Amino acid sequence: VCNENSLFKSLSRYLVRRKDPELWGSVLLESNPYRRPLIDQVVQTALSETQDPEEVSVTVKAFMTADLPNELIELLEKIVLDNSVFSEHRNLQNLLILTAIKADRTRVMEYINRLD
Amino acid sequence: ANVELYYRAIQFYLEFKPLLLNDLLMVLSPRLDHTRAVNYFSKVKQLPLVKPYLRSVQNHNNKSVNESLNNLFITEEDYQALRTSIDAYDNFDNISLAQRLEKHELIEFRRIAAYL
Repeated sequence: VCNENSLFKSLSRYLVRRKDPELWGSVLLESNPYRRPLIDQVVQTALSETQDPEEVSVTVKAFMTADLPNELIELLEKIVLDNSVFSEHRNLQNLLILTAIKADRTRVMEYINRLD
Repeated sequence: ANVELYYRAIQFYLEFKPLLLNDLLMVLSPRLDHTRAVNYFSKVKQLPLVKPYLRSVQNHNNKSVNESLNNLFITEEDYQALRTSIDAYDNFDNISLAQRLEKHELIEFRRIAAYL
């Protein structure tokens, strides 16, 4: 029903509640052209709640396991990076630098320069 | 998120409404590829017009910041504020700076050459 017509923020909410990475892999299988608009909705909606990194971890697992490549995850990285509840580094900056490696882009410099 | 937006809009206002652009440059501060912007302004030579924002973000102590202020002073031929600036940060060489000053025709400024 959703992709048919909806603001899929609610769908995310279902996801960010129903912790089912396999359900992501269902959502995330790249043959859906509408996979782009929905991820464009998640790149801001998923961050709204920000209570505990459970679904965060789960969705980044889904990303790396479905191999969500550069240009896709680093979005998540930087957005959760800047001034969130999470100023800690639970593999956060670490996968950040890993993506920096998989990216090899000048951005890495200032990323360091903000990293601690 | 994506930033090409910024470049397009600024190129426009540059071309159309720089009076309406300056302010915006300030408003778009936090997340920025500042150095690419300053390279672009070098290309457009109108960095002296965007000087306010420059003096604003002066804090971050980047090579770009340095060279910007330096050439602005060269063109400007100021020393007092130049003294302040050069003392404010360190992330830049001074050899070429000494080369500039050694013929500055102004021992007052060549005094600063000796200082550095």
